[PDB]
Parts: sequence; structure tokens; C-alpha cells
Amino acid sequence: VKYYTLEEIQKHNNSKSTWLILHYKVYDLTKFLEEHPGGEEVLREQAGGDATENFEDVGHSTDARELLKTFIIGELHPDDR
Ligand code: HEM
Ligand SMILES: [Cu+2]
Repeated sequence: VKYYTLEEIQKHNNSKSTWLILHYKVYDLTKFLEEHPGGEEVLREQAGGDATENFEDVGHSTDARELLKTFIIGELHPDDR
């Protein structure tokens, strides 16, 4: 496992680097921003933070969750969970 602090994840909130936390897992979605069927805006608003509630609320297919696995870079540090 690779752990990332909330302090570190929060720096990745822009077009050069966008990270997202979903259910304690950290994803680098920089290359996915323009490819997202739900638009760049919803991802840009949540960039550098936890979006678990937002992701589950709209509903996402198993296909969306399998695609999500390809962007995983680590997990949120246990002290920030
Ligand atoms: C901030 C987090 C996210 C929000 C709020 C969000 C929101 C949405 C919305 C509104 C749609 C439109 C379909 C609908 O009306 O239900 C959608 C579709 C989709 N999203 Fe996201 N999404 C998020 C993150 C992601 C991520 C991280 C991925 C994958 C890497 C992803 C992949 C998709 C795909 C593939 C679809 C097409 C419909 C489906 O397969 O379920 N989304 N998203
Ligand atoms: Cu989960």
C-alpha cells in the first residue's frame, strides 16, 4: 500500500493534477477529466477532496467502477480517514 495525507491530496486540485478520494482510495483523474460522461465541472468542484457521497448519489455502473480501478494510485492515510 501507498498512503497519501489529506494535506498532500488537497494540492492536486487543478488541471495540471487532479486527485480524488473515493471510499478511502486515492485516484489520479488528470487524464480522465475530459473523458468523464458526467462532465469536467463535477470532478473539478471535488478535486483534491473526498467525493464518495457524490459518486454513489448519482449512481455508477460496474463499468464506471472498473474504469475507476485504472486510475488508483494509493489510499488515504489512516490518520486522515
Ligand atoms: C465527483 C465525482 C463524480 C460525480 C459527481 C459523477 C457524476 C456523474 C454523473 C452526473 C454522471 C451522469 C450519468 C447520470 O446522470 O447518472 C456520471 C456518469 C458517469 N461517470 Fe461519473 N461522476 C463522478 C466521478 C466519476 C469517476 C471518478 C469515474 C470513473 C473514472 C466516473 C465515470 C462515469 C461514467 C463511466 C459514467 C457513465 C454512466 C455510468 O457508467 O454509470 N465518474 N458521473
Ligand atoms: Cu467502495
